[PDB]
Amino acid sequence: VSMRDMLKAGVHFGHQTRYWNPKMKPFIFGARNKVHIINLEKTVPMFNEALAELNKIASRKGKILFVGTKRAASEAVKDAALSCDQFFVNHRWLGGMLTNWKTVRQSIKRLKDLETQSQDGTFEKLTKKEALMRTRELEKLENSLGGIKDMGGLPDALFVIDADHEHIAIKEANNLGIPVFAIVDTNSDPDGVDFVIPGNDDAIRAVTLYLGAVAATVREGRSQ
RNA sequence: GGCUGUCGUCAGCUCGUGUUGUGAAAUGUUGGGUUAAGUCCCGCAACGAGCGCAACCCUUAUCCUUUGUUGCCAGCGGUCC
Ligand SMILES: [Mg+2]
Ligand SMILES: [Mg+2]
Ligand SMILES: [Mg+2]
Repeated sequence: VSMRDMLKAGVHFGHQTRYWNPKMKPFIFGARNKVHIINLEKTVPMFNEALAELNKIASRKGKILFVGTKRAASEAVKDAALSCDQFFVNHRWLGGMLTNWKTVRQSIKRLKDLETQSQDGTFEKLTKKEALMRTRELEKLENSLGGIKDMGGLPDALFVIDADHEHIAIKEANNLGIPVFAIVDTNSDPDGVDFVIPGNDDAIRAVTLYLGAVAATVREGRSQ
């Protein structure tokens, strides 16, 4: 990827000076109208090694999971993962789903059972007293954990948009030695993650081109 | 030992894994509505489960089907009535 399209998306535009984390001193260019301007000359090579490691680990059948719960980016990341032969999560991250996988897999199994019940021609013999509420439980639970139903294991890498808002997940990432690739703007902590690509994390355009670059990266990785 | 009263038919009482704290412990069980109810919905470092609440049990109030004795007498005939 080149600087032109990411500049078009608005990567330089960031947050004001009242909410800047001093942990990212070299990740800044200057101040322009009471809002920080994120440096772009030092963000493309790091993104290059990030993509290189991503496709290197994807070429080895390395499953990765996509995290994003912003209301302006849930559908975009969901579609990117769907077209990116990987897994995704949209709603609130169930705390400890990694460190307590042996309990979440039971919910996965009961989701499969209820899915079979739904597509089994069975939800009509009920006396209209539980079918509707069971259906409601179905869409709630598929919105919750229906994106990793067939995942059946642990990831090798992990990719997050707007790392700060999903800090919880990153913690469980560091509890198990899973490398993390994430993008942090001017109000995040760059110590808990070893793959930093500074940029905006609020515009739909930003997440779209980031997901497109990730998708192309896994395309070229899988052809090895 | 067994059996019984009481708080009180009050709505509460706990467990597994995870996370937080040096620790006794906490969360889950907090918050906004709502109900007789820890009843339900939304949110949420919690995800699930159990005993409790409710339901399944008995009786009373309406209708239908099966049968008419020692129970019944609308329609007929007779009658010491
Ligand atoms: Mg401890
Ligand atoms: Mg002690
Ligand atoms: Mg407690």
